[PDB]
Amino acid sequence: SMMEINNTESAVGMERLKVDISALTDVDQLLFNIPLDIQLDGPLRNTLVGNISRYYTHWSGSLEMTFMFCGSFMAAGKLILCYTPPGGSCPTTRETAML
Amino acid sequence: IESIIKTATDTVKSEINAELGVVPSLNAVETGATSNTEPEEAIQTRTVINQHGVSETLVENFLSRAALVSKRSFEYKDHTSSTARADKNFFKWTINTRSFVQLRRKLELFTYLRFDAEITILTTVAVNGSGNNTYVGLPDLTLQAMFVPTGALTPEKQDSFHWQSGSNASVFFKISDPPARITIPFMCINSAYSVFYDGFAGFEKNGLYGINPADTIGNLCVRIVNEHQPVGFTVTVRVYMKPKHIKAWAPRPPRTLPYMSIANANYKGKERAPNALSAIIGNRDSVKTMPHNIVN
Amino acid sequence: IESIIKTATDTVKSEINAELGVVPSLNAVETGATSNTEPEEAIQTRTVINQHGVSETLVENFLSRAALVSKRSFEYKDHTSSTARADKNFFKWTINTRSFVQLRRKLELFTYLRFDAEITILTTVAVNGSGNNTYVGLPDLTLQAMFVPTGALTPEKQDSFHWQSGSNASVFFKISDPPARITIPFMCINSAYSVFYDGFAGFEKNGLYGINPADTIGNLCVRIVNEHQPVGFTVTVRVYMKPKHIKAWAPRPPRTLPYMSIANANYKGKERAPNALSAIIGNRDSVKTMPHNIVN
Amino acid sequence: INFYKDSYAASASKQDFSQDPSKFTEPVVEGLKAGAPVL
Amino acid sequence: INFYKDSYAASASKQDFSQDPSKFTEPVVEGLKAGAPVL
Amino acid sequence: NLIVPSESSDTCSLIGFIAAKDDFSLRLMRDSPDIGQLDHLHAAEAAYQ
Amino acid sequence: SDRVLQLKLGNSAIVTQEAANYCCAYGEWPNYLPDHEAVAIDKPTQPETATDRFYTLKSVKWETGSTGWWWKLPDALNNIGMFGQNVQHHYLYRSGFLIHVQCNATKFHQGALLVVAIPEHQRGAHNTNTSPGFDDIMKGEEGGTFNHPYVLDDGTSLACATIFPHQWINLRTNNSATIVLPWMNAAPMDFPLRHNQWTLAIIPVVPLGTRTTSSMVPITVSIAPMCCEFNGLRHAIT
Amino acid sequence: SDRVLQLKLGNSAIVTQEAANYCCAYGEWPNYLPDHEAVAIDKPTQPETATDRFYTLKSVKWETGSTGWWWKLPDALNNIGMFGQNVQHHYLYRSGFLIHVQCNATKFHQGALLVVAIPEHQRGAHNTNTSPGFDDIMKGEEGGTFNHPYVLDDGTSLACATIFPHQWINLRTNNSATIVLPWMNAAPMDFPLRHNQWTLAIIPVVPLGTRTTSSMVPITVSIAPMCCEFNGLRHAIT
Repeated sequence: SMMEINNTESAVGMERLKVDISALTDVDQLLFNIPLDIQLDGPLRNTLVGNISRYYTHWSGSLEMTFMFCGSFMAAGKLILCYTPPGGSCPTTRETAML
Repeated sequence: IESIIKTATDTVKSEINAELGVVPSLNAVETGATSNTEPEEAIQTRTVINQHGVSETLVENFLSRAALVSKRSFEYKDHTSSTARADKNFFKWTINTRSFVQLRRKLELFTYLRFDAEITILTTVAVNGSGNNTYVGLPDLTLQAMFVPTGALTPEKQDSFHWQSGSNASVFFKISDPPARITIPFMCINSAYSVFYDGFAGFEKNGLYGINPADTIGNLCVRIVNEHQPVGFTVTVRVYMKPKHIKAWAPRPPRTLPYMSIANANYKGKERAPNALSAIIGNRDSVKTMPHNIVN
Repeated sequence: IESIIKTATDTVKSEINAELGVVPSLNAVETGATSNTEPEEAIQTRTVINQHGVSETLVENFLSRAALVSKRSFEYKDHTSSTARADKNFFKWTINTRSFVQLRRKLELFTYLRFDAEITILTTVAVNGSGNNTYVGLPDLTLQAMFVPTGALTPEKQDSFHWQSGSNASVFFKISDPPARITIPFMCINSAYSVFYDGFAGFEKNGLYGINPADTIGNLCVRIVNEHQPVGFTVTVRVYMKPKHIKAWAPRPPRTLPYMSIANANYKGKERAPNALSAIIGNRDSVKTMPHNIVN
Repeated sequence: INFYKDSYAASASKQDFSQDPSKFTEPVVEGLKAGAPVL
Repeated sequence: INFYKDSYAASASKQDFSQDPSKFTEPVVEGLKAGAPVL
Repeated sequence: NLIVPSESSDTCSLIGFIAAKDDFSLRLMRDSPDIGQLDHLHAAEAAYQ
Repeated sequence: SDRVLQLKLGNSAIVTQEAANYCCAYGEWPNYLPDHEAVAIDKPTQPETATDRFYTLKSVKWETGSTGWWWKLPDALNNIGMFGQNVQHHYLYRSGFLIHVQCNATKFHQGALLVVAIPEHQRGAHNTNTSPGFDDIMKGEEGGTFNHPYVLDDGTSLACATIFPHQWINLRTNNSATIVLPWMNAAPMDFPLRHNQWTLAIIPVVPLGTRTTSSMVPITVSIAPMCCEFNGLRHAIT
Repeated sequence: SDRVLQLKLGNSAIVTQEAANYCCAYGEWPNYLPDHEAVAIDKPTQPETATDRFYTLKSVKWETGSTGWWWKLPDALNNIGMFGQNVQHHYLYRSGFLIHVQCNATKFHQGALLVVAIPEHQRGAHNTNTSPGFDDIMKGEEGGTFNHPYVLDDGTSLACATIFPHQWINLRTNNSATIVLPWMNAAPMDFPLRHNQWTLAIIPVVPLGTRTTSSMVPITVSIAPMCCEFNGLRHAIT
């Protein structure tokens, strides 16, 4: 089910369900990040997994995040998506997140 | 494929993959299918024998919990001067599962439900305030709960002859006894209750939208059998329902905005996020902001 | 070596020993092993068939005894003018086994424990003093005890809608009934509770030392279902816990100095021996003084 | 323990471990082979 | 007497008479023979 | 980088989805914090009339 | 026979000619986490000789008024060599230990040290209700000293500390102690930076004494992680 | 079929939908050092997933006047993650590589990059008799740029650079190149801080060109060490 990654002010309704990406003039730039907790309020809360899991207290197992690109056919690009196991701060640079 | 699942699936160890023409991490959301990418194909895994059980998420266990469905307080006293709208030592309740939001939301996670309903009735009593300014004690009253099918004749007064219950099922219980309990069978005229009904239950155009009376379990008429005492009391009756022998069909998106009425799915939302009409999830500063970032 | 032991070991008769190179009475404490000297090798013994059972020292029997873990007294009355900190006809308790020292010390004899917890709730009531100067009687109130997992939403008032308990386990019981009883399973996210935890349960440096919330059983919210009477009462609820199906690991030195807090193992000791910081055992005049010498 | 004469009076039935998640996760006429491109 | 459906509801289990005190009394790699010098 | 021609839109959207795998499991059911009420819903009283 | 011993792990070796057997905690030996107890599904890294080797800590001086010393594991090793690097680069850690304590003196010296490995040594504070802070517990390589060894700094008794895996260094008898510790935890793996499975304590029950010419008498600790494995690779925390 | 490819090593994965096969240098695949070729006798450490994984370097900007870029291995990775830590803590190193170069554009863009792995790319200096210095050769992660790509900065020819293992990124055809490099050295192992076995060179033979709206066109390099092993453990140099 759809994640509400764009859970920010100035994003109203359906706009909160998509993330806008534009051309950049600097390399290795961060686009967005997603917090972890399927318990607290966040982009994962109002999903099937999140809604059902919040009826329970303990959880285990692997998750999957699937991203669909909705640009034009002529649009091209490469992204890198990173999961960082806990312990430190959320990475802010590609060279750290790619580890 | 249909199969018996008792524990979470195991993990198999995996090696390096450099195969041309094989891209398990790529998917096509447009088809409507959920991604079939496995952890073994995304990363190098080890072998894990998973013994975690899945029994607590069974639909039966998920729904077969006694939840409060009705709570009615009324005065047990001499009602000669009581107004017309007051409950004069008895009350009637059209049974519904939409008045208390926890059970309602859990049930509305599904489109169709078939179950029997275990009903538990718990009674409490208190000495009335604003009447006598003293406490004397609590009586061990006898109450009668009669099941009257939807639309049928209901008693009009505490000593009405309708309470003779020649055919209606009636249960007599004391306050000092453990809470009364009876099982009502799955009584729908259809093979399953319609949790949501996109239609009108009348052949004319003035019928109620979204309300199918075939899904209304019935009517509960509760009276105090004892005649009134010289002093007044407040009696509170709570009715709890537990589904059992449950079959469920077509799961649905969970309710997000607060409920407004028991008669419809009307929505307004909270004033601001979370659970607002324009914002369900609480806001963060930006898509690059980590709300609970660990900083050492 | 692992073996089944049901009785204390027997004694075999022994003879005079004058063997060169054999010194069973000598040992080497430095290796960390306990001396293996047997009575047969130290003195001349007879044959004794020992029938003394060892069942009462089984860990299960040692720990599976109902011990008081919580005791809360609160006023059952109209709390319109009650202060914020007062328990207004209900209370909440974060479950812990560290408030009463007998069970706490017994549990702390071990490093790791795995058990289910039988919980027994006993309620008593008294007519309030400093209110009315009279006795009228004791009501047979109905109470509700709801299990709320650690950190989850707890009711804010006696008539809060959170008491509807759509999914939380709730038990309703009367004062006149025998004490309520329910079994809570071993619910730790690990394979065993950590009786002692040498670490911090947070990813930052401000977390609580020695407190692992994974070992907190949960929250008990107890309310009086009945609305308040015109007079006030004092209601006392006692919660007793009995471990069962117990497995124990790594026994530890027993606590000697008196406990100071439920949140840590801080110590001060008594003013003087016994159980003082500088002297655990009570003093005698000298190492040559026999305290209870028999003199005839 | 069920001495009642009506079967619907019985206790809850918590022994149905059968699942078929594919009716919600993969409701497509053509099954998707793992690794191969979907389209 | 246990008519509950969950096994953890059962009464206490006081029938495990197995012991291994050597894991605390003799946790040494080389066993100590009786009578002979330890060192 | 995101590289598009002149006639294509210069901003493109991603939609993110999350799901659990078949190694996922849950324990210790509790009342969901996602729903609640501070008063009776509309027409709930009418059930008693 | 039982007095001489050589321990060889990785590129490191230790020889003692005055040992007194050696202790395997609870009769157990360290091992890798089996598949039927594993939880984390990512393939772990097992550096073997790079991390399973003896690291020698800074020696401490045995004085007349010494109360005792303690080191918490894996905290004491978390910034040392490849073990420290793997700890810093991974979320999850698992290993046992091989501890070798060394203290030699002359035949005219006397003294007895209890060398005990305490699992989950949750320390308490003295004469206050405030729990010990982060800096009180996490001393790293340097370790700490016992405030009240008589009560093991936790309200218990030193006299009953022999219930834990332990040896003695009695100067007239032996000059070293050796303890093998398996993985000891409620969970199969743990975050090494916030939880300490073991605490090595060296307590001078019988104080050092002699009438010969005084010399510095150090106590040296060498710890070798065993069957190390790490999970959840990411950037270094440090 | 031959245009889509997924590479999975350790905890890292890369997917490309516009590949053109991939090149195995000299028809060889990386492998650990066998006993019949080994020289160092100490037991090596083989971190596996901790070091055999994709590390992504900083992207470079493909401009009209770009002459080309180069990175020297293992120098470019010597300070990155667990591979860098193992390199710093060990005297001897051995591994192969898996190189994935990424560059996408639109169907209105044109351009051709030669992506070539040069063994022992001994660089020369221009118009001087002085040999190149240490700082000229060892650029680390950032790499360098070709002064005279026409002669490969060594007096040879770019035209004959196809004798080395190589691919092309032709923007109308493909958006990525993949090269698998085995261990390539006269010795079974080497000191990673003073000798570079391979040099990855990306040279724009056909310059980037289009008449559509201009956008930044980066080139990104991801390198995964393969079959890593290290010998001669000691303190870190760094």
